[PDB]
Amino acid sequence: NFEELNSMQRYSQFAVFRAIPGALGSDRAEIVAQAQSFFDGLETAGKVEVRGIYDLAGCRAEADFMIWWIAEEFEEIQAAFARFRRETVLGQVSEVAWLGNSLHRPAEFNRSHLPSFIMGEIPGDWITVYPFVRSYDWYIMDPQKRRKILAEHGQAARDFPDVRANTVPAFALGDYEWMLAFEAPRLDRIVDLMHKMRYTEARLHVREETPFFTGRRVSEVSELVNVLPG
Amino acid sequence: ELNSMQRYSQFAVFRAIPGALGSDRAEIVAQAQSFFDGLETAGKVEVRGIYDLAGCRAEADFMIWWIAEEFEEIQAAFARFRRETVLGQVSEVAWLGNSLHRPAEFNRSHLPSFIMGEIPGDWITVYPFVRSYDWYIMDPQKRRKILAEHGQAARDFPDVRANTVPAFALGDYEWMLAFEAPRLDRIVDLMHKMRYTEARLHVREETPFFTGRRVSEVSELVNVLPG
Amino acid sequence: NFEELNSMQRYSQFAVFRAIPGALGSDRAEIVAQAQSFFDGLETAGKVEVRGIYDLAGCRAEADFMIWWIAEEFEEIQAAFARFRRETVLGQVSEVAWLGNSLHRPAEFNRSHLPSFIMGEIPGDWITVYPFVRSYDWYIMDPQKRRKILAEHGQAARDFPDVRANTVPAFALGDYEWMLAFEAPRLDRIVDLMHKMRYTEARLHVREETPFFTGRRVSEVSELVNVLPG
Amino acid sequence: NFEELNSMQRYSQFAVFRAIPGALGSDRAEIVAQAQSFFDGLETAGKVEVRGIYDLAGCRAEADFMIWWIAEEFEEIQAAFARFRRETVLGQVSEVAWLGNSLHRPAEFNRSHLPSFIMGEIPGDWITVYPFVRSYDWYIMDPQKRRKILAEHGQAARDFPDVRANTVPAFALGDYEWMLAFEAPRLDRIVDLMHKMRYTEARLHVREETPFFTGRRVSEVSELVNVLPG
Amino acid sequence: NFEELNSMQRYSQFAVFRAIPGALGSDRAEIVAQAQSFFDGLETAGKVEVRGIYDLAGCRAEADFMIWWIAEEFEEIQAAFARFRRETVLGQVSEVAWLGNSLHRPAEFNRSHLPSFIMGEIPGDWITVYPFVRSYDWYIMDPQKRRKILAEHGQAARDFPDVRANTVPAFALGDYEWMLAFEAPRLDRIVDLMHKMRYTEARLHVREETPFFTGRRVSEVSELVNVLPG
Ligand code: FEC
Ligand code: FEC
Ligand code: FEC
Ligand code: FEC
Ligand code: FEC
Repeated sequence: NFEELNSMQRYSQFAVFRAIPGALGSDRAEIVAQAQSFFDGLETAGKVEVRGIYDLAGCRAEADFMIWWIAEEFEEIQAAFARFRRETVLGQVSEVAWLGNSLHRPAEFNRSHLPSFIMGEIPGDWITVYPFVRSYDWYIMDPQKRRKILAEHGQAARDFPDVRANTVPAFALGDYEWMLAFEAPRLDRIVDLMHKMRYTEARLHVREETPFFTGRRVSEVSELVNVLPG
Repeated sequence: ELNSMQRYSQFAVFRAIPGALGSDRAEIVAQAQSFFDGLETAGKVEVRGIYDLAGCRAEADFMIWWIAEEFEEIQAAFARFRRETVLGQVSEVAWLGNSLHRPAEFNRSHLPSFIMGEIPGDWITVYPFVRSYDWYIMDPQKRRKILAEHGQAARDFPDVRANTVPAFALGDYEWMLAFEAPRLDRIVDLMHKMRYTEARLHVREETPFFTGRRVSEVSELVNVLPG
Repeated sequence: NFEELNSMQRYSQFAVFRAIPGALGSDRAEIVAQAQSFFDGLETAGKVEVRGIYDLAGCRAEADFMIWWIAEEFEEIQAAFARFRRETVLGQVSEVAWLGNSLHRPAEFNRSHLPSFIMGEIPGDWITVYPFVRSYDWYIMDPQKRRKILAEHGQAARDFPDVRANTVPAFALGDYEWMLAFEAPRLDRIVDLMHKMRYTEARLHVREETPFFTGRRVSEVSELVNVLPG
Repeated sequence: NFEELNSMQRYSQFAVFRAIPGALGSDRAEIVAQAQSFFDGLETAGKVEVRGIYDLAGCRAEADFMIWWIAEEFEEIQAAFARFRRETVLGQVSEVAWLGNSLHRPAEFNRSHLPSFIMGEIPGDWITVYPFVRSYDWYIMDPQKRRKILAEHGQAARDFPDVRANTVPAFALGDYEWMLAFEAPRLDRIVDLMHKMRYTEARLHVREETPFFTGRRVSEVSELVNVLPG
Repeated sequence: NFEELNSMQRYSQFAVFRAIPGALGSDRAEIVAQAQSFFDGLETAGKVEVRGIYDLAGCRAEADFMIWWIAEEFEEIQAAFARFRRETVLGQVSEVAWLGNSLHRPAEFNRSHLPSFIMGEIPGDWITVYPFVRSYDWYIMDPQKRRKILAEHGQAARDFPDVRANTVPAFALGDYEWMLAFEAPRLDRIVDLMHKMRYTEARLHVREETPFFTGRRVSEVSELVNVLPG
């Protein structure tokens, strides 16, 4: 129920990796098998929830893929992250490019606004993830003005019920105030959402929102491993 | 009327690794041409040009502009270029400029030169764009008037073809721009003249720029490189 | 005791390191032995006090661990820092990511505001460290007004007495004005403090506050070295 | 009026290079000879004119030397630049640090303002080169107001007839709007000119003007190559 | 007023280097003797005056030591800087991190304000060096208002006569407008001067003032060399 989801403690991490040319090679059948064994086991221990593994090929220089994983305790993401890097070839041959950490919290004025992953909704086939930093004046602004700006913001999104939002505090978990993730069945709906949301007063209260990471949720880690540069 | 076309457009900018190509490039070239010839036959990814960027900027050397109906088709081609060709193996990705063609806000005959199927220019400049935060909540007929005046400022440059394409959430930018022309100086002069527009008061970012010359085949580009 | 505490000379440095991929390897026993013998040697010399060694796993690309050490004279930190880099393999196989240097001073208006490390408090199990730079107008502002803004800033932290603050001048010891460290028993307390502190007039007088370094205090250097990426 | 000189087509490129420590060694006589041959070859083909080679030792980190060369067609500079890198050991043992490209055009108002290199003046013994970006409002501003401002700007340079300006459009040849190069017999004259030009209304209409490259024109390649780190 | 010291021509460079890990090793006595011979050779040549060599250990990532040297002609510094890098093993195993160049000039209003090094003062045991860039409106402000702001700025330092100032033009000698160095018997007085100088109206007319380089003047090259990482 809706207090329970608001009260829930869940850290969420987007871990973006870059491939190291030369490191992976071209014989990957066992690398694939080992990495799926690693995640299947994660799934079985029941502490870290891998919401998706995303192929970011062609999104940006210096990034190749992303793991989205979630846990009640940050220490459990730290452990999974450390093990991935140490106990799988995939993690050994990849560089950490960027880490987006966040912690679920009740929204300020609308307690029915909850991240897709907290709602337990099926993850979308396509995602864009990016951090966010608000104006300096945003939180100390008169609350009723912020409230109406956020209301208008939400109404501007109503044309996109198929795009699921995740707006999550990120204070002191890195350099940002929020971790944003939008999930959708087609990437053009994510592009068009971002374009439409420019038409809102809330854009007057924005300081940072890059880097973006956009890509395709793989059905299984084979699809990712097999595309990476060797 | 309504040109249907959904198209994604990517500018993939690569940096040559000094000392990686060396002097025996003929197998590298032949392998690279076979990759590109193979893309043409599959018929999903159209390569509008390969560009020599030599001398434009440090840390960039060449650029691939290819276009497809689904972004996953460009991901596969881009991944395949880097994975299965030595040319892709001995280069570094410097920058990726991604976009998705959409209709213009006000004037529905404003269409990118590649969507129109027009001949690619001998010379190209490519760069990203981010408007000021106040731009899209501006009164709509004001923004319409500004964009129309901005368009008029280019009438002396019919030989420069424009490509202004949404890039929201495909990277760090809002628009992907490419101007194609038969001579580089027409591009320099167009950008200079377009500064004399009210639209310039509503800009936040427009770098990095990539400017260079369209080559006829891979051989022409690869023989230029420092390797 | 507040006058002696306010008049004391103490430099504080946060030395943030990253591990060089491929440098540590599997045989790490001499490295740990040599490492703790370095830190034991520091404690017996009695000059440089290690408040904590912290594992920053999961926090950000390009940083893996942090040392927090304190000394009456900066040249003693210089000597300890250089010795770590020069005479330990752990320091030899690590890259310096960032240094946050500071010198304790009395606060401007409230002289009972003192860093936890100066108060001799037990360090917290979790930490976040970040530099701070005020707006150009902050110091030349009317003192009554800056004083009232700072008192409201302090009151906004009223529900986080378990989060211990260290706000320490950093002028001319790097690119910053202040070095901040917040110490707590659980990470979520740190995140929520930062979130609530956004609702303050002080936020209209801020220029820079990144990068952030967040992680967990380890009980000894053994626990750190065996967690690091290989 | 200067109608022919205003109408000529000339691209101008500043190619800045960084020496790779350890790459040259100390047996440089043949590296020099090969480099001299390459510049000999460019004179002979008559398409690319080298106005100067500059020793930038001590100006800034990560640059060591610069070539200023000029051609009617950009592709002639492209070919010669690429050939320097690909077909001489000096270019092979150097990294490109930064490129500043430009294309001469008539001035907006004072058509007697023409680059030193376009006028055919002897190149100065000392040079400073930097790119330039005007404020967003500069070109859409009322022409009468921009004309007044540029008139005051030219007048502020009245005491420096010995410092020769090259103010050359750079739109779409890079990240900048103008390429600036100031040539003089003495470096102090350039420092003093730059200082004096801060006293102009035009400074209220500036957005970017770094990096700077300042250095000493050499007589021949041997003078530069013998300076470089081995 | 101080006409001859105000009239004289001196270029001043701060040359900051970072050690290259792995390069120096543990065999250093002959590296030191050679470097001392190179510095002896400079003093006997009588053109380049080394005011100090500074241990920067622990100040910031990617910097380790600094040379401060001074000469009537900038090509003399260029030659010494290049000879250091090319012909001493210490120069060869070091990377240039940052260069801060400047040219002495008379102050705008107070001709009794002169750099410590121009006045022939013994160098301080501790230094902080940093570049500076004023606001775009600073130089075109009414001169009587800028004069008053600078006089109040000077008065704010009245309590720190022990911290000696060098405020030197840097236009066209890099990316900045001024090169600042503050030298003192004690580091803590430098920190406190910087803090106190925030309480000035001049602070409303600042654009840039980083990177900072802070450290201790060594008596002998051996003192520096023996602390660097191997
Ligand atoms: C996209 C996008 C961005 C980033 C780009 C931009 O700046 O526009 C974006 C930015 C943010 C940011 C920060 C916050 C954090 C709160 C703050 O104080 O900023 C943030 C927070 C909220 N958003 Fe937001 N958003 N957002 C959607 C998409 C985007 N949103 C869609 C879609 C919906 C609608 C679907 C849903 O509610 O789940 C939606 C609604 C809300 C609500 C609920 C509003 C209401 O009361 O109606 C809250 C709270
Ligand atoms: C160059 C250049 C830039 C970037 C530099 C600058 O800011 O000046 C530049 C920037 C943009 C940007 C963003 C947009 C996207 C819409 C927005 O809301 O920004 C953007 C959009 C439009 N542009 Fe634009 N431009 N632009 C041309 C060149 C440049 N344009 C030339 C040439 C023509 C002439 C027509 C053609 O040949 O296609 C032209 C016309 C249009 C029209 C059609 C307007 C009309 O006539 O009603 C639309 C829509
Ligand atoms: C968190 C955080 C930041 C950075 C983020 C932000 O800007 O909100 C933050 C920023 C700063 C900065 C700079 C300064 C330095 C003085 C200045 O002129 O900025 C700075 C200085 C002070 N803080 Fe501060 N803080 N701060 C706390 C947490 C944060 N603080 C908590 C908790 C408490 C309460 C507990 C305690 O005093 O120990 C607290 C109180 C004070 C007091 C005492 C106030 C009083 O008289 O009531 C002074 C002085
Ligand atoms: C130095 C310096 C800078 C960069 C730093 C700053 O912004 O102060 C500097 C910046 C620029 C820039 C961009 C432009 C390009 C036009 C624009 O629209 O900005 C630019 C353009 C002009 N400048 Fe300029 N300058 N500048 C000189 C030095 C500097 N100038 C000296 C010397 C002379 C005088 C000698 C000569 O005519 O050749 C001089 C004169 C002119 C004239 C002719 C004006 C006149 O005399 O009526 C034009 C046009
Ligand atoms: C520290 C510090 C900074 C940088 C931080 C800040 O912005 O406060 C700092 C910044 C600058 C900068 C640029 C300039 C260059 C001129 C300009 O137009 O900015 C610059 C120039 C001057 N400073 Fe300055 N300073 N400064 C001192 C310390 C600092 N100063 C101390 C100490 C004294 C006093 C001792 C002395 O005269 O040498 C002192 C005084 C002067 C005078 C003499 C003023 C007078 O009484 O008429 C001039 C001229």
